[PDB]
Amino acid sequence: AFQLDSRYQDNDGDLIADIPSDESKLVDPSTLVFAYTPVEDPAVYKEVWSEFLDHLAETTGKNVQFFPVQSNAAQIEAMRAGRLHIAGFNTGSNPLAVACAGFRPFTMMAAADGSFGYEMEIISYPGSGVNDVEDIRGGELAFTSQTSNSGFKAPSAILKADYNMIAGEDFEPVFSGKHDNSILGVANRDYKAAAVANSVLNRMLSRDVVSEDQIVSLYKSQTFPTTGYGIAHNLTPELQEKIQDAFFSFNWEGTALEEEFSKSGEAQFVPITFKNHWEVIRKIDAANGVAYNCR
Ligand SMILES: O=P(O)(O)OC[C@H](O)CO
Repeated sequence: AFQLDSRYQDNDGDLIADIPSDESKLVDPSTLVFAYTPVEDPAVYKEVWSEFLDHLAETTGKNVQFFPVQSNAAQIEAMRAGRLHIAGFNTGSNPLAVACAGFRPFTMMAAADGSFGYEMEIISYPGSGVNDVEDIRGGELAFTSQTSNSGFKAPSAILKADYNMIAGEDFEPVFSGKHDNSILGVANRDYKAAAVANSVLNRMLSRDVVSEDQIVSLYKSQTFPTTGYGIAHNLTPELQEKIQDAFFSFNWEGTALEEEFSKSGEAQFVPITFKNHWEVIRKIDAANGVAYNCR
C-alpha cells in the first residue's frame, strides 16, 4: 500500500520520511517558513497565527515567516522544494504531503476533552430548489480542489457509493479553489450545492463572512481528523524537537489563535500519528484512485 517517494527513506515503518543522518542533507535555516492550510483566504489567518509564530521564534531561536500560500498544490510543492519548513496541511493533503513532500506530521487540534475532528457537509442556500442530496442530480456540485477530503474526494466517494451519482454523468462538477469560495458562492447563490468542511463553515459564520440564514445543510459525513501539523523531514533533529516543543508549550489563553479555533471547537494541540489518525483518509484517497505520483 502507501509508498513514500523514492527520494525519502522509511527505515522504521511509520510511513513518514525519516530524518536524515547525513549532516550535509540537514537544514538549519535562519528563517523558518510556516504556512497554514489555504481553506480560506490566508489574510484571515495571518493575525490568527501571529502570536503563535512569535512563540515559535522564541522557542527555536529563529526568525519566523508566515507564508500566505493560496492553494494546496503550491503548499505541497513549496515543502518538497525546501522553501516551507512547518505547515498545517488540510486533512486530504496529509497523505500526499507525506509521500511527495517529506512532511513529518506530529500534531492536530482537539477540544479540551481530547475529542477532535470535522465532517464534510453538503450545503445549499434556502430557496435554491435543492432540498436534499438527490436534488443535485442533473445540476451542479461545487468542489474546492482535488486534494481536498471534504471538498472533493469524500463527497465524490459518497455520492458514487450511496447515491448512484458520478461527476460528468449525473452532475456537473465545478471547482471554487477554496472552502471559503465554495461557502461564499453558496450564500451568494452562485452555487446551488457545495461540499465543504463544516469546521471552516462554522468559523466563517462566527466571523460573519456568511450568515446562518444563507446556508442550509443537506448532508453530514463521518468524522475525520482535522488539519495535521508537521515539519519538513530534513530539518536538524534538534530544531525539529524545538518546533514540536513550541506547539505544545504555546499558551492559548486570550490569544487570537484561541479566538479563532474555539469557533470550530478546538482548545489544544494533541499528538497524532499519520499511520493511525489518517487511515480513514488514505482509504478515501484509494477509493478515488489517488496514486501519489510525485512525478
Ligand atoms: O477537507 P479538507 O481536506 O479540505 O481539510 C480541511 C481542513 O483541513 C479540515 O480540518
